[PDB]
Amino acid sequence: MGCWGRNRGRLLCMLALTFMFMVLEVVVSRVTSSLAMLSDSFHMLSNVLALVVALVAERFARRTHATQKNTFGWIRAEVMGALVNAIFLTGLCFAILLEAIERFIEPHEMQQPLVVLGVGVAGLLVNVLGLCLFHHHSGFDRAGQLNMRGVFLHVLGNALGSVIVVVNALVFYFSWKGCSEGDFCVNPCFPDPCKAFVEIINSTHASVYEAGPCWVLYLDPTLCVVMVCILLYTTYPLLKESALILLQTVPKQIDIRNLIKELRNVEGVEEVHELHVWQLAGSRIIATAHIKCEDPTSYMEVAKTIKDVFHNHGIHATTIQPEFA
Amino acid sequence: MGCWGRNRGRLLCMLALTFMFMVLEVVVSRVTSSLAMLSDSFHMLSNVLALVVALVAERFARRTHATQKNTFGWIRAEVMGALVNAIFLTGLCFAILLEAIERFIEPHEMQQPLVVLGVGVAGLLVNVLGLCLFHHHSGFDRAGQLNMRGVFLHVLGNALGSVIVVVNALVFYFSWKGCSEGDFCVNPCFPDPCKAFVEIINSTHASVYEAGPCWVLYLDPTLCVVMVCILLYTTYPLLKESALILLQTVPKQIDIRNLIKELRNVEGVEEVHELHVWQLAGSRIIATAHIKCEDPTSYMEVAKTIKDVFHNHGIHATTIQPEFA
Repeated sequence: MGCWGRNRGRLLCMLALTFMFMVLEVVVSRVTSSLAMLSDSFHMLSNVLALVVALVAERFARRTHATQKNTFGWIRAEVMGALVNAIFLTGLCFAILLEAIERFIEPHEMQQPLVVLGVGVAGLLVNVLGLCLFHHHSGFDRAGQLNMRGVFLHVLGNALGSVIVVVNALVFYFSWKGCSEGDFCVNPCFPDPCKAFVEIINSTHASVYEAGPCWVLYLDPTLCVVMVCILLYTTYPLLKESALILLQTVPKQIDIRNLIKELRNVEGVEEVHELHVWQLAGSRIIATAHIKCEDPTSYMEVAKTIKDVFHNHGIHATTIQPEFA
Repeated sequence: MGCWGRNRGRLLCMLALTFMFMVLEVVVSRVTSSLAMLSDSFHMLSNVLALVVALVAERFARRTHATQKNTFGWIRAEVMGALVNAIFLTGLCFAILLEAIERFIEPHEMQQPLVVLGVGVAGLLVNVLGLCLFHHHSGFDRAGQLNMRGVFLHVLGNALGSVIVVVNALVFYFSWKGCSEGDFCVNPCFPDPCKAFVEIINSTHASVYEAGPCWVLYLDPTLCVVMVCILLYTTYPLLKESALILLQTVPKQIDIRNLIKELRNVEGVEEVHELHVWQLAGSRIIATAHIKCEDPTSYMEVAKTIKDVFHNHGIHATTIQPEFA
């Protein structure tokens, strides 16, 4: 109903900020005519696409009635709306790690500090508005909470790509001697493109710049490996929980060796075969079994006891087949 | 057992070719000392990662016995081994479309034809060895066939990234005048980095090269949009089939309105509620229901008729609950 809301507008104000800050990063990158922020104004186009996947899936997870197309309802839509955002992220912390290994073998000089720093700090205070509207991880059942942990990592992934930038734009502005047009800046780090044009005149004398320090150029790719080893540690408890539900694994709360034992202790029941337990979404566990009873008349209270021994483990969707003989 | 095999070695010879052709694209890109094939020898590192996902999933889909961790077996492992390869591909036909829109706003000249062409044609005859070992789409139930349609598109995705290269390396070698060191090549397409160094002497006379044609530089990014609109048409029938199984949709073969009608026509059965049908993997469909019968003694032949009316739609995993009264 607002920002302080109900999982619908709170994903929707944030698409109304990423879409406007991507405008503010294109307008600045045409007025100053620098074409190196067009490679960072497409950095927040992988954060508009990853807020539509969590917004389409939230529109379908409200149809829990028995459709003719799905007999359970679309309540497992928001379990794999969080499997997609944790595979679209792991295939994005792989394109960072390959782009930040090309900068090792040939470096790249940032040209305009105090304009990059005028957008890095001005973008760090948008992605520390995502990380504060996502309470239960904003320090002031698990069906939709599992979805908005997929778009918590697409905001933690971009409030760490605006601390690499701000710690980079300060090192260049406070320590880099640079190379203006002429007067002995040889760049003995970087391969100089104007190589066959400095041979005309050894100009005046020893006017040594030598581009200042050399270790500075390898600081934007050293930090894009410490950023990658943090997201591939934080996204692994999401890629395990919401992808063992879809494989229909027995939930962690439930042990099989104390259900098949307790079904055989009920009087009248001889044995139990073909027992299945899976988890639909969150705390809705569904269980079925076969039972070979003996008396075809007393199957009115013996079903009440078997319904109870599933009731004392928290599972309610029961179905049993009395194979009479 | 060999290449002509059993889904195990046939995925495994191809990882023993992509790993060796990535060696042949690094050795050439250090002897000629060109650092522009290191950006294409990491093009086949998204085709070693996408042949391990289909090889880990194939090792787990052979455990169809009832584990204590999964009561159904790991037979749905190779249904989402093909959901990952069709989301790792769609998040890779998105990084192409953003890298081939930076080349529109500033072009980029290829430097060495007849070495790129010596690797493009030499890599087109590796990815038309993937597209011929993948019969049922190599023109000379659906459980594992759904997996090796995920790594058919990671080979069709790289036998179309070696026809862009070979149609590009022929246009430069047959039509590009180039710009050698000196003698009036102004590049009136490309922003010339040696701009303040040509002002020394208007050298001899009108010796016009002007870098030859201008439309040639926009031919490697025109074709990486016709390549993207083909993979996002071919991968959509895979991303729909193997992601409506995991949401437990009623299969396309089965209509609900001719099962709940036919259960009520069986004598003795009064009505039917709580009917569920989903698909485990391939042609294994599982169905459960509740039935309010009337006679607690005649539940020995009425179950045989209800087992038949599910048998005449191809589904066999049945479980029914007679709610006697």
